[PDB]
Amino acid sequence: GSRRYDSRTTIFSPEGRLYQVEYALESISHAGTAIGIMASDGIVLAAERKVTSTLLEQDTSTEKLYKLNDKIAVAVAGLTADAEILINTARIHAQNYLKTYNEDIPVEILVRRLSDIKQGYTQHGGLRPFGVSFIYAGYDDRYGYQLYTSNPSGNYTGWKAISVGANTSAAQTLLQMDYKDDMKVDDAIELALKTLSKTTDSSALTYDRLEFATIRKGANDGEVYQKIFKPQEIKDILVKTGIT
Amino acid sequence: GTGYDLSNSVFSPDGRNFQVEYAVKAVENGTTSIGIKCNDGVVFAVEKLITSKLLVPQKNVKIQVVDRHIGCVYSGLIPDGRHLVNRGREEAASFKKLYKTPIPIPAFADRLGQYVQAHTLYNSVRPFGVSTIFGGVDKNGAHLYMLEPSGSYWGYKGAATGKGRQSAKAELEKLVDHHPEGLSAREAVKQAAKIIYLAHEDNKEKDFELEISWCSLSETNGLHKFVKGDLLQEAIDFAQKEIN
Amino acid sequence: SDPSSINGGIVVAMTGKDCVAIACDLRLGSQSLGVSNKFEKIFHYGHVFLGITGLATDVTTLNEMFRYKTNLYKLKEERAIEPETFTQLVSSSLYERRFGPYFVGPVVAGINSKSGKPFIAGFDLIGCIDEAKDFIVSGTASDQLFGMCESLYEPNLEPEDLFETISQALLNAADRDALSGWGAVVYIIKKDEVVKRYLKMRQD
Amino acid sequence: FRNNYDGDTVTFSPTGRLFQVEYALEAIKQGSVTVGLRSNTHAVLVALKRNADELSSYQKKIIKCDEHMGLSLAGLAPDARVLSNYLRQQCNYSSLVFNRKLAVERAGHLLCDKAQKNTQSYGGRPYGVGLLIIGYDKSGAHLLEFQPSGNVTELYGTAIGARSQGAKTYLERTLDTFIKIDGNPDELIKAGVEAISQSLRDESLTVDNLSIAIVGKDTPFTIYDGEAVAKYI
Amino acid sequence: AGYDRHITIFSPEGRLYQVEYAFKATNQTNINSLAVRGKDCTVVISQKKVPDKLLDPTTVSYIFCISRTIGMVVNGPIPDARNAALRAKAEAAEFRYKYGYDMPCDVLAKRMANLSQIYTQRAYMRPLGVILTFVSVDEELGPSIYKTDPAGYYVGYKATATGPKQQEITTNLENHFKKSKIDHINEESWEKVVEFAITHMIDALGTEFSKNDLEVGVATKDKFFTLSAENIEERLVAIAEQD
Amino acid sequence: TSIMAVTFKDGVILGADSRTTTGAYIANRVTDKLTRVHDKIWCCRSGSAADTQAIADIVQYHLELYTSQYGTPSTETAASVFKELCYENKDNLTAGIIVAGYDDKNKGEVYTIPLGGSVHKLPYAIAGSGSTFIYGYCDKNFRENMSKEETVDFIKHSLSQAIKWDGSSGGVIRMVVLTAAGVERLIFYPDEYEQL
Amino acid sequence: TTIVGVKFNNGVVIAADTRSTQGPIVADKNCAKLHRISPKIWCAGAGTAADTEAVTQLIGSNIELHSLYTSREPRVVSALQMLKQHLFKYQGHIGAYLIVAGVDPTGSHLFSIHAHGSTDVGYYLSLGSGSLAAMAVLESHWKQDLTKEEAIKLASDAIQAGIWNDLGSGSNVDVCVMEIGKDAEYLRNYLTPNVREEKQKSYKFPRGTTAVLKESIVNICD
Amino acid sequence: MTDRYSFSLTTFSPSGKLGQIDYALTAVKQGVTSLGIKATNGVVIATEKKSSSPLAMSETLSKVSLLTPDIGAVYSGMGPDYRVLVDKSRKVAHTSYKRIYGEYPPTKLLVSEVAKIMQEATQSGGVRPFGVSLLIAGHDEFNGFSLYQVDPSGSYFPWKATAIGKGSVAAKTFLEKRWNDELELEDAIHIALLTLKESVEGEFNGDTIELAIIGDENPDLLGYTGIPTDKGPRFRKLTSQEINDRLEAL
Ligand SMILES: *C(=O)[C@]1([C@@H](O)[C@@H]2C=CCCC2)NC(=O)[C@@H]2CCO[C@@]21C
Ligand SMILES: *C(=O)[C@]1([C@@H](O)[C@@H]2C=CCCC2)NC(=O)[C@@H]2CCO[C@@]21C
Repeated sequence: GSRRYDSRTTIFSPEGRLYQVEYALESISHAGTAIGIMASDGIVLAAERKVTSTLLEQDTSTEKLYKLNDKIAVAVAGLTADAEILINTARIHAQNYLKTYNEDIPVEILVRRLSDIKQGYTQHGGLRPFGVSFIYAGYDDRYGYQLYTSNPSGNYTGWKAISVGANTSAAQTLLQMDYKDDMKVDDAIELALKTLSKTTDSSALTYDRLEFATIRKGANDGEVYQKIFKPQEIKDILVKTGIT
Repeated sequence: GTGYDLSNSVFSPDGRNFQVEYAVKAVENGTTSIGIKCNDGVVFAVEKLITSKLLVPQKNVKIQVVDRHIGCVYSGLIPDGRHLVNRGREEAASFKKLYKTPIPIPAFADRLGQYVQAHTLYNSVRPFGVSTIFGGVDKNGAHLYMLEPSGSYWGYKGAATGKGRQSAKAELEKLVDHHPEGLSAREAVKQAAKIIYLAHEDNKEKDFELEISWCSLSETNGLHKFVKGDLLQEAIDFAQKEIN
Repeated sequence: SDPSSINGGIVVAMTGKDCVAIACDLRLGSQSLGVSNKFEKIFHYGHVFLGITGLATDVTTLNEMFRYKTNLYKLKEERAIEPETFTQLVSSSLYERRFGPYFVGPVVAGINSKSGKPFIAGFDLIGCIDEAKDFIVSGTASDQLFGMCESLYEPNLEPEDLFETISQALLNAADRDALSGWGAVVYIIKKDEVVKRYLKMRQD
Repeated sequence: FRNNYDGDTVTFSPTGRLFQVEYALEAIKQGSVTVGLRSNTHAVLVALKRNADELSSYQKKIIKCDEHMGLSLAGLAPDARVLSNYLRQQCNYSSLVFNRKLAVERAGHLLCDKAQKNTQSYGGRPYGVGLLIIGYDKSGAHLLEFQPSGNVTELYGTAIGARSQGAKTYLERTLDTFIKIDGNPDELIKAGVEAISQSLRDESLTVDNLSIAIVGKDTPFTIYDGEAVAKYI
Repeated sequence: AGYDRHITIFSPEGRLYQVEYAFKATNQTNINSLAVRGKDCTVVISQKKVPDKLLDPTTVSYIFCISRTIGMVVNGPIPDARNAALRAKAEAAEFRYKYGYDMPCDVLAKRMANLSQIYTQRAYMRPLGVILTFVSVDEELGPSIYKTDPAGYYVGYKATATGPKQQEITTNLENHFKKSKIDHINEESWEKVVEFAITHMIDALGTEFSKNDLEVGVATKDKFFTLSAENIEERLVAIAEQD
Repeated sequence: TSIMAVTFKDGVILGADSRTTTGAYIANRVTDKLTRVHDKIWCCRSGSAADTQAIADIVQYHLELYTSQYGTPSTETAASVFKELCYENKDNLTAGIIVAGYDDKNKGEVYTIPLGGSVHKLPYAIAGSGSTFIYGYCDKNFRENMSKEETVDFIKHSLSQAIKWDGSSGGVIRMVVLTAAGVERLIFYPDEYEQL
Repeated sequence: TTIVGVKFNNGVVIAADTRSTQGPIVADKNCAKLHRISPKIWCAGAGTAADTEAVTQLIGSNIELHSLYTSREPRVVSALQMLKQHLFKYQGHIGAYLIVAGVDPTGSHLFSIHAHGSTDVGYYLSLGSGSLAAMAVLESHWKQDLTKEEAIKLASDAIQAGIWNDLGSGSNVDVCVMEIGKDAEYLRNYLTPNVREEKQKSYKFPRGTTAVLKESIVNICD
Repeated sequence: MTDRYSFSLTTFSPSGKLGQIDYALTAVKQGVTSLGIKATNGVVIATEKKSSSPLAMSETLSKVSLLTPDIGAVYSGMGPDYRVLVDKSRKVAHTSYKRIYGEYPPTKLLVSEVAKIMQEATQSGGVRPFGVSLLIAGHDEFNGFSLYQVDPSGSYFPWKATAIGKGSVAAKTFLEKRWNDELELEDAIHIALLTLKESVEGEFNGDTIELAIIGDENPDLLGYTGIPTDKGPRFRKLTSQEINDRLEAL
């Protein structure tokens, strides 16, 4: 029969761990690092582009920062193609919520839904899990600025600052070292770049190897604005913060 | 490596399908059965091993009819044989229902062929453990066929399978050479009785019961009928006589 | 009985010089009974405007549907939808319900952000696209609207002039329709800006 | 060898064998003995009921399928319930639709075909029980032997289960004798008990231990247990 | 791990052994065939070998009439061959019903190739151990030869050969065309094309043929048919009166 | 509509008017009601043009696949496929079909499939609104084993009468001759059959 | 509606009026009833506009995919088979009545399909409420071996019959010529015999004529 | 019967690798070299027609396929896998876009559709990943010209120029030397021909090379006239002759 070739992607190890989830997480640890830092007046998402070439078109590229809603974005660490599958369903769920209640979906509700989908591949179906980890940066009128994280297991948690992908241990220690509750978006933007700068497995940290986004509530307006920095914009902020 | 013979639809490095070949072993281990094409019909005969005096004589019939003009006999796993005839019967009913005319032997053969070939395409099923000799009379003549577990089949002048297939084939080849003009149904019945008796030597240890059936344009009106009473004994004798 | 004559209401769109206008009444009734004088029938997704007459529940449902669809479109296409494209989205969305249609009379209005060209279009309840260059009417007072428009309309009117024209067409047609009126709103649209004006009319 | 070709019914061994089927046949041999024999007027079923403890009952081994048909089981009881239930439906169908009693030979063909399906597909398992079917139809008395392999044979008499070979040789000997016990059920039944006791060894057939069933010419398939079989011990 | 050789999944070298072993099966019949295009016809020759004296020679064939216009010769075990023939016929009939015109040879080929590509990708379907050579005189393309393998690959040919001694026939034909400089047998009658076909079959295989050693199929405008033992004999005689 | 099929010495002939109406309007005055389902198996269509076309298209498909596997089909087999479709879908079809074919062993054969989906093999058959008017004529003038010329004449006269009385019939008379010699198409214009 | 098709010595031409109506009201004074199925296979539609339109695009889409898959030019008989089997399946509920023409590798063709799924072939055809006015003209002027120019004239005259004599038809004449060896040429508004006369007065209102209650700017930029 | 393979055939190894994807990529590596170069007013994609026999008719086998009138594809890897992927891509451009918006999809979105199809063969039950890498070139009103690469994992990325297959490493290097953001279409075609030469062992002419471009609109390739807004396809495969003319100025 077929049984012979079934890897059994959803079973427990004698230690009570999920093989596939564990191996998927291992896969994620080799992915470009992504950072999420929450300030009092905004949120900062920064990611390091894994592998690059002189010929790679960066203006038309996006492999780590995706817009889910006009108030929610995610930073990706893992299989891009897997992330895109999940991102699209996340986008549909946000709209279903909007159409049903005529209110933008609360950040946690969207995260719990995406995580629940992941958890499914963990308990039934016999399919490999998604080799993906997300950092969610969003805003709603019940909790304001929020930062979340979800991994292959389907677990999610809230953070003031966090990272996923390669060298998270090093990144987390550096963040836990200089983070301060009363930070400001500009401060966080700088912290983020410094952290990546010290955890990169590459020579230097140039703009062509970064993606940047911020979710602020532009004082001169009263609404929330997401800003996915453009090549040139990253190049600028990279000089200003003193990394040239 | 190895293990190419554990799953049914697998190609071994030399391009073979071992399970189909092991199926053949089940066929060779079975009772011998034959078929003889005559000038206007076909004759079927088979060896019935008398396990004990407890078997009611003449009761456990092995030859089967399909529709009203086709006879089928087989060697190997009896149950697999019936399974195939059942399909053949549905196959024939369907054909008559749509086209009105009873199904032609060549058409009927391919129906059985495609079905058996189908059981060598997946590892979720097992090949048929029988070789089948079948045929009858139709719009243009008589037709004899033999179908192997591989789904392979061809039209025959004479055919045999099972324990004493070699003796049988040998006897059959003699008739083919000594009768380029064609054997008559009457003659084929006797000749058949002989071939089974002879071929019964490869199993001379157990006593047996002879069974014959035929389909002749002149002798049975093109309908498949069993040889019984006088005509039967007359053939049994013709054999018992030439067996010494 | 007629799903299109239960709630009442009208919508009209016109093309002018480098501009387009779309207007509607504000009534929502239940047969003879007036229920709401604030039921606006014009909506927009980016710079594309959509008016919808017919069964109110469907007007509401369709708006929610097109918001939903234009939102995902923006997320994937990374640009706002255009009048011509939206028009095709409306058409195929309605036809998809060919044998259980929404009882509405949609009207699209807008200016192509890249060509600057003005655009209006109408649809029957099963999506058939009517792409006129002058005007498009819809609702329980559509006959009256055709009469008003055919006479009052002339090509290349300036924004300020088209406003007067479209407003007079809407107003006088609504006053000959038992199921229309109770307020009106007119949208004057240009490449860069869009002005929305509420009109003063009979309340009977 | 075997170990690599006996993991499921869908696999042929290198010699053309079906081990799962054979392992099923083994469950029968481990089952209590039961006998069947017929004359020209009647058919009888004699079965040795087996008990767990001396505080337990002797599991029933005979099932009535219709007024003219019934069987005895050796092996997995649950599988006999399934197969007999299917035989009950088939007999019922023949009656309701064609107002015809199902031929014993036809029942045999139906059992064979149902058993066969469970020996060619992945996922299932062969039935692990043997059956002896007796019945009186339009062609007289009949006795059938059903093997999980799907092989069904018509006989004058036979036995299946542990030490069944004893009774089987006895019958193969007594043949010319009992086959003529026409018009005398008691004589046929006694001959049945004499064949079955040829497979004893452990104990001796007692009252709550012996089970007999008969069917024939003017006798609807009926089952006798306990006191009712006392006059045969 | 070692099962990457039982089902159709990649081996560490990016190979699909099951497809490779399927190719192996195609030579199991030890039969060779070749096809050539005429000026307005297409011919396919295939060795016919009937070992058993108990067989009815008339029922032994690896050539099939798929449609009124399409013929197909199969190199491989007969059961898989007949499975491919039935499917092709069904496919050919449906195409006509749905699109209102006869399915072109190249299209039927692509369709069968795609079906094969699938057994190459889905684990529950085994590939068929056969090579299909389709021929006809397409109403748009003219004489056509398209062949498909267990890999789901297919392409058109000026001429082609298939079987154990494929390479010999192929180089033989290649040479002839390097010489003639045209991509077809410049003959007006299919009879002569059939003769050319059989002739080179002999030269390349270095063997003589009787009327029962061959099997021939011809495709012309609006029709494809197979020749009889006698139609062949007449062919063998003609070639004899030249050597 | 007026259609008929007549068997004769050398085979069989099919005939029909060329009119399709939508009320009193003649939507088509040159319609071809003689449809080919196989080389020597044709049918006459009456009732719904849409239904009969769909039915025929399917029979042709079925016979094509039949040929691919079992060779040329018998006229009886073609009639059986038509029957299957008409009987099994009697609730949704309005199709009166006459099947006519030429076999070498059987020569000409005619099977008529009326509304309910029943099949009737006959020496000849007529159908369609116009047929009612020529029942008496045909019954009086039909003869078995007529020559090709006589048969063409019988059909020509019969149909011209049907066309004469039935407003639902008209245009030209089309015929299809099915014999061992092949397939012949015949057409007859108003100026010829009207004054017969 | 008035739509016609007319074959000529080396191709086919189809034409149609430009009136669109809702009951007795003219909704579109210049709609387009000529749709394309493939570059050289065009359709003229009558009946339910949404249906003729939707059906032309569905089969057109599939015809494109079929073309790409078979590496061949689409054939008229293919669009015809796909259209009729689709319409038949829907038992006339898809109110599409079409005249389908075009040129392909096998020649030039002219057919008609009805909502229920039946098809017809001819040298000249017409459908729609103008059907009878058009046909009257065709039965009066058609002849075999028409030149491209004659066919255009004939077809164009047939629609005029409908425009003038049928209330269900009006405005302009659209034509499309498909010639065996060339590109198909779509002639939108080939004839415009119904231009509206200059109005007797201008109804331009003096600004400020309309009473306004409230005014505001609408935000379009996100 | 019935596909009973409802579990993934591509799973994570302890190292975190996805075996079947890796192997699929290896298959891509053995495939004939193919490339794409973006110019300021067009895009060129090209590959070698590795005729598997001289009796084969190389024209009857296009490695360069038109997906939409403004989008084309080329690949490196398993030809049969590519063929079905093209059929599926042409259809999805319709079903998921043209039948909804009445226009063809923009290059990034169609690419995204193809990528999804490939990602699924990486996770769905009973299948193996596609053994190919595609280079898709196209144009659309709001994005201009673009070039994308899609690998077995389903991942895709935009390029100015790149190569895949056999000598991808060498070719990519040669491209980095000659590419600038001021190349005209003809320049890219030239550079493309040079790059491809280094990867070809034998004959190098318009019958052994396959090359197409996404450029201006070809009204002459529309098939009809009469609709101002319809100007023709931007995709155009070059002819054998057209290639040779450019090879002389090599
Ligand atoms: C004839 O039965 C008739 C034809 O229109 C029709 C057309 C083509 C083939 C089948 C026959 N059917 C009809 O409904 C009309 C009205 C009366 O009979 C018709 C002329
Ligand atoms: C014509 O048949 C007509 C058209 O409105 C319509 C419009 C576009 C394409 C199909 C044809 N159909 C109708 O229902 C109206 C009323 C009478 O005929 C129309 C004018």
